[PDB]
Amino acid sequence: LTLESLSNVKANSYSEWITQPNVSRTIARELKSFLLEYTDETGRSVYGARIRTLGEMNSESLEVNYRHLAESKAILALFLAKCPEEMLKIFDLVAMEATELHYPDYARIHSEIHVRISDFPTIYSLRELRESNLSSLVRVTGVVTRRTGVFPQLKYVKFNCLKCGSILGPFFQDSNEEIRISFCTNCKSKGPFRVNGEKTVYRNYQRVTLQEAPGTVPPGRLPRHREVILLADLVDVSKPGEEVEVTGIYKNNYDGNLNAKNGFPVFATIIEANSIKRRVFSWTEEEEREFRKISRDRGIIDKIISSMAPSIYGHRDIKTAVACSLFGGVPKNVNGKHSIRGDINVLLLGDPGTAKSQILKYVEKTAHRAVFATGQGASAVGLTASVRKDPITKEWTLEGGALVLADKGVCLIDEFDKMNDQDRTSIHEAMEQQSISISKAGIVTTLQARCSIIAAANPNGGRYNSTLPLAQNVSLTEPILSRFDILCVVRDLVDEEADERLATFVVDSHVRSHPSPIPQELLMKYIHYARTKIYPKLHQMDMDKVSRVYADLRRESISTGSFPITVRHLESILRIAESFAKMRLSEFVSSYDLDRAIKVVVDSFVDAQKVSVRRQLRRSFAIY
Amino acid sequence: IHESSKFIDQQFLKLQEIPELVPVGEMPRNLTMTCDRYLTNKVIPGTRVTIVGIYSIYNSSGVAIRTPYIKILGIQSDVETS
Amino acid sequence: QTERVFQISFFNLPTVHRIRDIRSEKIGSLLSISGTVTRTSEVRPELYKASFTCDMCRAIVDNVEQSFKYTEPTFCPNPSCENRAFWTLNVTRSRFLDWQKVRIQENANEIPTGSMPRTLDVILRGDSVERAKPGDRCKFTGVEIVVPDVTQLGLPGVKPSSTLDTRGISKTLGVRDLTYKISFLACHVISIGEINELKEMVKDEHIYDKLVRSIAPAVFGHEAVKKGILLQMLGGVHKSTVEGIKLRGDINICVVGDPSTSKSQFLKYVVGFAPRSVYTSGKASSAAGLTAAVVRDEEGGDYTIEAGALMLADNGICCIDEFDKMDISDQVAIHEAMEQQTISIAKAGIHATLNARTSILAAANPVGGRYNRKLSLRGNLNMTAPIMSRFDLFFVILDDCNEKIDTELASHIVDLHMKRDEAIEPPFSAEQLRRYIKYARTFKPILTKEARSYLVEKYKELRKDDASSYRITVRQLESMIRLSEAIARANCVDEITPSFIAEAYDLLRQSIIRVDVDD
Amino acid sequence: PLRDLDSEHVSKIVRLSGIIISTSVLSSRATYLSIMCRNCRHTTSITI
Ligand SMILES: Nc1ncnc2c1ncn2[C@@H]1O[C@H](COP(=O)(O)OP(=O)(O)OP(=O)(O)O)[C@@H](O)[C@H]1O
Ligand SMILES: [Mg+2]
Ligand SMILES: [Zn+2]
Ligand SMILES: [Zn+2]
Ligand SMILES: [Zn+2]
Repeated sequence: LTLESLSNVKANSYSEWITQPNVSRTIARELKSFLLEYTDETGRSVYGARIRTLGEMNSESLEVNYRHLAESKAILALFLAKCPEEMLKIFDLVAMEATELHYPDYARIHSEIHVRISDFPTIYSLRELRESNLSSLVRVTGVVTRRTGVFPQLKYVKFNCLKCGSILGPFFQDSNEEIRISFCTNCKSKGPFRVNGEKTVYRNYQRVTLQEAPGTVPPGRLPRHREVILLADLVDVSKPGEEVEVTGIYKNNYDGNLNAKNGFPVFATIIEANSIKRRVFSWTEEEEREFRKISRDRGIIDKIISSMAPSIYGHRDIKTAVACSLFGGVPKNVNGKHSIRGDINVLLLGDPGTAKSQILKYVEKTAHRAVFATGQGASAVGLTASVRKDPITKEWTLEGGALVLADKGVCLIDEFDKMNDQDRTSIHEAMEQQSISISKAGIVTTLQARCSIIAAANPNGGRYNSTLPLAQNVSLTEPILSRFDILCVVRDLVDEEADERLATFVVDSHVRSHPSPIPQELLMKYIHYARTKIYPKLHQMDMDKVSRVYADLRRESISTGSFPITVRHLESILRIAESFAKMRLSEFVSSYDLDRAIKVVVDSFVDAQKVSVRRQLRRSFAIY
Repeated sequence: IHESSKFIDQQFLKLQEIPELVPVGEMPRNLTMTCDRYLTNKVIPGTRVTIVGIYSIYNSSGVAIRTPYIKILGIQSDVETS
Repeated sequence: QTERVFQISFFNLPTVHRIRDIRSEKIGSLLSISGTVTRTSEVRPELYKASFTCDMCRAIVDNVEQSFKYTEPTFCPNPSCENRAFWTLNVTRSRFLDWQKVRIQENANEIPTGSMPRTLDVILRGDSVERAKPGDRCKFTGVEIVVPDVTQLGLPGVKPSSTLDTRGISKTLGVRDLTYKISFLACHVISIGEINELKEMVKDEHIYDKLVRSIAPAVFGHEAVKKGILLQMLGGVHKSTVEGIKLRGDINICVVGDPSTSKSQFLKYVVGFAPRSVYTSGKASSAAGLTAAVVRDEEGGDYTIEAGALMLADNGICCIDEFDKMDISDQVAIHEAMEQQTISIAKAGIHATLNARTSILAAANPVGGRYNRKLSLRGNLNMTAPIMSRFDLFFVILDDCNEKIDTELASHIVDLHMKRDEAIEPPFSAEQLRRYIKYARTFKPILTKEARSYLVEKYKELRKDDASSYRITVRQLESMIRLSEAIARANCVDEITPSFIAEAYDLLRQSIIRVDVDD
Repeated sequence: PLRDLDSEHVSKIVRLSGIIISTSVLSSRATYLSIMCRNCRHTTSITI
């Protein structure tokens, strides 16, 4: 037949038209012509180059564009819309033959090529679907709410004859109903027959639940949902919580026995998938020499310190601390008998309305391994380890808190002052020993909790009391406070000039939202490379200065009658110097980095003190 | 005739992925393992282990779905809690 | 090429029947009923005319009428085959319809003395599906049908039974139970309960004062609360930034008074006026009745969500009386609805995110019965800090002893009892006021360059005056902007002027009160 | 890793690491069985 001949159907329906041998041969030949005769604007072989990159990675799936097939040959597009199931087998055999025609012996490295249609005009919401859409090609949006594991499905099945012990050859599984045999060719029997698990070849299977995105739902109504089945290379692509675009076929579950089941005869529906798309920190040798180049510009430190929370006004000290705790340091083991941690903890104590949660939000978008938990609220993760039951699989699971789940990363605790006793015990253990212990339901174990803590809290009453020390404004205890390196105090001092700029910035935000800076994308990757390969050094020519600095700050602290100074302050000094040095991708901690570090600790100590002590110290420590 | 027959021991275990390198906000996945004879009572829950085995299936919604499991062939423990 | 299914629809009957008056002598007739809708299911296909294949021979029998059940053919058409029981279904070449199920409840005013509400299941077909939302008052016209009911096996009385007659059969056990319940199948669904006047309203340059004086006419005085309720019914603007940060545009109000004050009449006025509003009380409400609940379908294969107070007030006002008797568990859900506009459900293996874009009207009693003027606002209330921070306006009602006010108040109270409803004479009626509010909500104001610099100085005036019972933060600046867009919607214009900023600032400053100190 | 298991590794040897959370009770399975027929009294054996 010819192409304009096919567009006069001479059968009861499309399905019976497509299955006739003469029309199948025609469409197979015309698909070969489409594969090997396309040309872009310039004329490049759009599918030729795709079929040669098929060879290199050796993939088993091919991408086709509906726009091109509508451009060339329209009856094929109509049949693809109406009866895709029959079309896709024919189209997949054509692709496999064409690939072999350009890569010989690829039928061994892979035995079947899958076609996935990329673009398609009509896009539906889950609530619009009706019974006129059954057995048709559809494209939908939604959000992924649940996910199952990977189960194997039968592809090439071998049977045993339990009288003459023979293995009957490959039989194909259609993904509709289970296949059963009835005749043994060697002994001529219809006896018992069982599937040979060892000689069978299987396929990947997974199921997902799609929900209407909350934003689009018209007022007053509720979101609808549907189920999606993914086969082979599509398993484990979209993790729960993301928005996806699905191209597939709309089908009925042939439930079971329609007998019994008294009541109206209703049926259930599913979607069988063809393509999924979404609607990183790995780097390359192109960007490595750009890293090194930016590292040679004097003053990379102040660029980084102004590339942090790029939408909160002022608060330079907290941004410096954020950078320090977002780069890190070097963990240490002295001959397997002494450990000094590497991460630097940061506490925020501030009055209501100073944008602490905004910085905590930024840290989570900027970091690799960051987790969020709340003290007094509703969060998807707690702080205590436990053994609970899985609602879906009905299994017992071991779950750790955010502290365990955020190993070698950062943990973000919001509303740090409203914890119950259990959460406080967990936090203390994690910060002190850096490992979580559990003895529940026969499980005795210790887990690793090498994590960085950033926390936010509100004083007692609601406002800061400058006439008393830090320990008497907040409900936390000295054991916990002493385990933090840097303490930041945000004070709502009524100053006339500052309000001008604060209100200006805030009003500009609303006005603009009506219906130095390094780019964030490069900073994200620079942070990972630096923390992966940069372990700066401490050559001891520079020991004389710090000995005498510590001596002076110890002699002054006891004289003034305030907090004691212990060696944890010097350890913090060195650990922060490591971070300032690592900022410059450096090779030997400089004295400039040490001097920059000294300010942070001295300022923290001076600013966390009573008014009288603070006036004494702010004059005594003027040189550092 | 039971007094004239001989028997052996069989056990079931569940292995879980390290609770640390898990996707954020998803339940950890586990697998079911079977062992017998001279491999029983060699471990206790809470231990981190290395297992060598065969990946197989058994029959227990969907047109044709099977459940995976591992046949144990070796056990090695990182270090035990004394 | 198949034939098109035709549906007939009757409506406008003489009488409408109550749910508690349906009898069994009207079975299979046409009637119209009323009720309130609570639960809806998703649309699923229904078997209408099926194709079967014979199992002895292979013949095709098409277009078998199902009639509410899964009917099979009772005789092979071939004059030779004698098959009457063995058939198989071709699901590929069968014709389906669209099917949905709706649950209805009796209206509040139609319940007898001392009894609880009744329910009824409504079936929809074809093009009538998806016309009823949860929390609606609808009228249904349809047919009264009966469906099998196996729950009646256990009730007292004689339950009818069926058997086959053995008198007449030549010889040389199939008892079926006749238990049914009354259901309803609908063909028409309707939801129940000019520019000259609107353009006349827009012109009058005392419209704001008339609108204020038209709210809660039965209550005497208290103009500040009347203004606040109007601004809450009108609304602000919803904005989104580049970084995906969402700027909120709903106004939340709390009225504080002791059991003596007339603070519940304001709430009862709003629940009678506004389109989508719900009234709930502190100790007669559970958490599931506020957020949501999940139930399973009898049909099998799916689940359904049932709406709560917060979901039934989406784009509306939720009224809560006795806010101080709320639990921390409920308050953590209310806070989630206030910061986010979502409700999260995770129970029985179901995950779902739902929309709650609602405003909160709340009445709270002082902590110790009476209000202590020597304490701050925080000292007198019993709320969690996160909840208190996100409320825009706090209105405190205090009592004063003045003779002329007492004379006026007593006159008003006695007048209402003597003269029934001929004691109000409000400027506008309810039907008039709804139309104006609907028109006003469709304007989207913007700020002007004078407004920016006026706002900056007003914020610096507030902050310098605060250095009281409630301190000033940036949250107050954002509340100021929201109230400004609310007043601009009240005036029905499209740009904010510095005059409206003055009203917003005055309203906010007046809502604040001074702490009394001894000596 | 435990999440890197697919259809390829079926009837093949893999190496895996993890943590143990469950251990059941020991069950009894036969290795040598001796049987008899309740009607005629024929005897035989089975080896597993
Ligand atoms: N310095 C600032 N710069 C910019 N925006 C700010 C600043 N301080 C506060 N804001 C803004 O004011 C609001 C404060 O809300 P936010 O929850 O972040 O404050 P918070 O101090 O974390 O809250 P609370 O302590 O009361 O729980 C946000 O819109 C925030 O962006
Ligand atoms: Mg906060
Ligand atoms: Zn055989
Ligand atoms: Zn027949
Ligand atoms: Zn025998």
